[PDB]
Amino acid sequence: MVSKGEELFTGVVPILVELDGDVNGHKFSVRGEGEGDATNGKLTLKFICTTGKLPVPWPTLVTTLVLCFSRYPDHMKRHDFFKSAMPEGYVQERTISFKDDGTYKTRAEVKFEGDTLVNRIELKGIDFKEDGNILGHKLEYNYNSHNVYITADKQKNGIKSNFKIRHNVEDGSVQLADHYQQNTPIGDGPVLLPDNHYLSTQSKLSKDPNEKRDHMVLLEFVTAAGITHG
Repeated sequence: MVSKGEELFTGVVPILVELDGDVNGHKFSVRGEGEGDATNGKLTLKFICTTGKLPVPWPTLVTTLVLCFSRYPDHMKRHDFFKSAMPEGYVQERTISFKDDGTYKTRAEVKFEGDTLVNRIELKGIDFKEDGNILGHKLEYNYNSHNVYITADKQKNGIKSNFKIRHNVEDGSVQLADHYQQNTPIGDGPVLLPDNHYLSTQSKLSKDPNEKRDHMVLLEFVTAAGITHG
């Protein structure tokens, strides 16, 4: 182990996710539960919309709804910022610009509460078009595999990332979601600032046949790569 935080991820860890959202004034909430295992890079989560119908497509919230569960290979352990911030945790902030449509602004705290890894999120969505791909629910219930590049932010004592997500549209087009991300430690403790690398992601979206509430079952594998050795 090369951080104190890394010791908290040697096994399966239960997860709680809480989002409070407002998109074009439509207020909604989501809660998720499941578990993460950073030893194999695997997350399993089930999310419900606690307020009724989700006013945005579930795929648009996948990135917002725990990168501490990324599998960092043995040779890359000194580049794992996310676990190094634990248990105090980190703030994850994004701007998500939907091409030709509105913007999500997010702020999340990811930290241990008890033995649970908690991701608690506020989301504000602005300038969405009523007849767009988002408020119109024109996005396919699926999710493309993606590489996300991680850089150190020495000033903020954390990391930053920009990346584009490609959401398939029912009419065969693609809706781009341009992500700008920064992560900053909550705690005063020392953290690992990484060399340039990327995270390889794969997300499978499904439904619980016994679940009548508006919901998303998520299986996510995230693996770090891109460092030649060390």
